[PDB]
Amino acid sequence: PGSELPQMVQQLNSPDQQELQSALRKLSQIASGGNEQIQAVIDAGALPALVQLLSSPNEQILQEALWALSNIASGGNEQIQAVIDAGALPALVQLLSSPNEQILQEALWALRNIASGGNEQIQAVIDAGALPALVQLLSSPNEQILSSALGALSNIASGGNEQIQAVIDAGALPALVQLLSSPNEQILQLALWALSNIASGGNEQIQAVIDAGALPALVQLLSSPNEQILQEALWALSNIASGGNEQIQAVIDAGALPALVQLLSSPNEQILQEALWALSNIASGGNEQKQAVKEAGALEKLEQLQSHENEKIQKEAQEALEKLQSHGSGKRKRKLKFKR
Ligand SMILES: [Ca+2]
Ligand SMILES: [Ca+2]
Ligand SMILES: [Ca+2]
Ligand SMILES: [Ca+2]
Ligand SMILES: [Ca+2]
Repeated sequence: PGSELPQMVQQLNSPDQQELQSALRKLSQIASGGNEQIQAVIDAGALPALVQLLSSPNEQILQEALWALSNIASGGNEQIQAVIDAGALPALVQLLSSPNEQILQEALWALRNIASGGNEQIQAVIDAGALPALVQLLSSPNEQILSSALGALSNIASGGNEQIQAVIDAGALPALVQLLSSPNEQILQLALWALSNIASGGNEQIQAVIDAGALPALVQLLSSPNEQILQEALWALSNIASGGNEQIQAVIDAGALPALVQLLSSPNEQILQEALWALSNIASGGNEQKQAVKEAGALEKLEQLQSHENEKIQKEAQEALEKLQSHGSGKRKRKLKFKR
């Protein structure tokens, strides 16, 4: 009976801690549902009270506000834009500097989900000062905060070239290249995601990733028996080889051609399409690189794979062959967004 929004919004400004946190619980429970419901909460006028509560000295109300914020930030991009217009980002960064691992993880969740929107929202997060905090958290021994910070960095690097350049300027690349040799498959996946999205930028970013010393690690992982890590390494290598002739030549110098030509004969359709993408991006430049691909034994396997029964693999093999003959690129970005 009755609507729960007016009472919740009014209690958000109440001085009593128990009833105010009860209102916060109601807001979390309401925003955990349909985007129409999240929008109804926003229209109720809760966001200003929540953004002010995010700066509270009480840890309970701070964690509850983080809860509500995540639930709200699991919706449409207009709702995330409303959250940003409320001025909640600096609060999240300061919370990023908090010794409570639970509040820290929740703030990382909120930032990562916020950074899955338009480039303007990524730029707003950057202006809030998140990047240095995330690059510093990249050294944390806590696999949970590390994984969340990697996700956030990947999402920020999934934007325009200027955002990728900001991520690089923060000094993240060496940490990610270090993580490339991690025995933790789960953190490795996110490291490869972040690097792939970084290398989806301009030629300068791809050359920067190359200078960080990543190519040998990826060329070595190309022979991994873990199909997921293999697909991730293929994504990263394709994004690296989507650049200029110098970058493609650096890729070839790392010894990728034999592994790719061998993968051309795999029965896994996902790996087949990914290797075709990689070789297509490779055969998208200098005649030197095309000749290296030819002498690596690719033409024979492509001519054979033009007979594969699957139609997309056939068409993509024909595209790669045409690129290999006729004289001289695709990039892929990925965002992580999670609800709750
Ligand atoms: Ca602690
Ligand atoms: Ca640990
Ligand atoms: Ca392991
Ligand atoms: Ca396997
Ligand atoms: Ca198969």
